Amino acid sequence: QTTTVYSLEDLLPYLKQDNVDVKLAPGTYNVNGFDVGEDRLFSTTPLFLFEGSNSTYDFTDVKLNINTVVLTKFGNNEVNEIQILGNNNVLKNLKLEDIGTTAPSNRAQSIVIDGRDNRIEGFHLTIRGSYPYGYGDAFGKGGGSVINHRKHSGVLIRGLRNHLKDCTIISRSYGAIVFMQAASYPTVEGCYIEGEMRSTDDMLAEEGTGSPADKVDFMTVWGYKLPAGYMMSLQEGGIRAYNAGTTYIDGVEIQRATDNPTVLNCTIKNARTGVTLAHANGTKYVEGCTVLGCENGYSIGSGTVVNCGADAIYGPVFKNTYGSDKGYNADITILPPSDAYYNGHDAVAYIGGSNHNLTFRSEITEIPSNLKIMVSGDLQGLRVLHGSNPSQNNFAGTNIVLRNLTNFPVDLHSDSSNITVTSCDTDNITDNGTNNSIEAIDC
Repeated sequence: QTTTVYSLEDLLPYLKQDNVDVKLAPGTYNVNGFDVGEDRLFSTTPLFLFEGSNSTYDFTDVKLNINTVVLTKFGNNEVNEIQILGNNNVLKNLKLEDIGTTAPSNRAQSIVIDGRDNRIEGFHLTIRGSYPYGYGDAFGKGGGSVINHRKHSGVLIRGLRNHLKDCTIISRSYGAIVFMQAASYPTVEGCYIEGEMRSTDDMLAEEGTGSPADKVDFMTVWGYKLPAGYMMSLQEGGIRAYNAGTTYIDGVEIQRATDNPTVLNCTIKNARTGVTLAHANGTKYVEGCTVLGCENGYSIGSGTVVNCGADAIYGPVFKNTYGSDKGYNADITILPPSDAYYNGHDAVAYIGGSNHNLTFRSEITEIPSNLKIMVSGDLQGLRVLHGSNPSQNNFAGTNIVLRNLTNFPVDLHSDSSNITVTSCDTDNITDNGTNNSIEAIDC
């Protein structure tokens, strides 16, 4: 019942067909610059466009090496390795690696999941090739950049009820690793997602070298010179939902925000954020995740974070995104450090908005002297200094339950009100707010 093919060339015709079961034979397949052209293997991007429905593709023991030169072979167009347009497809076990570090002519996405009821499982993806690489978003992630970018992102989940399951996604590229645009009921489950980090001090040491950042005197898009003392990811978000986007389902082009995302049992390491879903609508649910060495742990805006952990070595484990946040229910374990602390944000959590129920647990006994749980106040966050991103800082918190089962101190700013705090110790709580309740608990 399964058709086995032995070349990429033989594989491609099956992509336009419905109801097929195909296996690409174990082996290594290389895609080079010479494979792109009019009479070549790939005359268009996306390279692999899955247009059929109700099909299964088995990539067990297949290694697909794509030279990043391919990212420049299509003119000034976005290049995608895989795009799924059809429905009810299952793609499994592929090991895909970007070879070299050549940047795109415009931008690239490794995998794009449109349509409905699709699943990608057991993939091992390595993402490379982007510009600039080494600054994170300090010099621009969208329009009006200080340094123009050529981004290369990992898995873009769109469509309806699309499912990423048990994949490993390693990025050494400036771009989001797993992200959602116009996705309805996307699920990310059991994935390992990993970027890498660089200190702003190391970036600032490019002074006098003639680097791209040296040429702009390290002036960031946030309106100030890049500050020392922070650890940045070279990637964008680990798992991030966007509030805009376009998707294609059953012949229909759809422009909408992401809605109803679910993230289960994922591990995210060294990205700009662990799980950020505040811009998604509907029900947000995050369970069983581990976030290590990210610039921010969990920010879902509203919904449930349960049985999740994050360490605090490079940024807070928890951040309310806006003063409009409402109904954020979270139980987060502050994990032992995965490396030495280098947290310039001076906070393990920043809490605001209203009607939250927050529990923090930890076994940590050595508390860095700069780290505290903040309810309201002036977060010293890399991107929210000096009035930058003003809606994401300096906002009030009201009617919040805060169960602090940790040794971390708590600072309730004067803009806090009706905060019900329970804590292992009350001696390290500073309360400058209005009508707050503070009670001790035994352990």
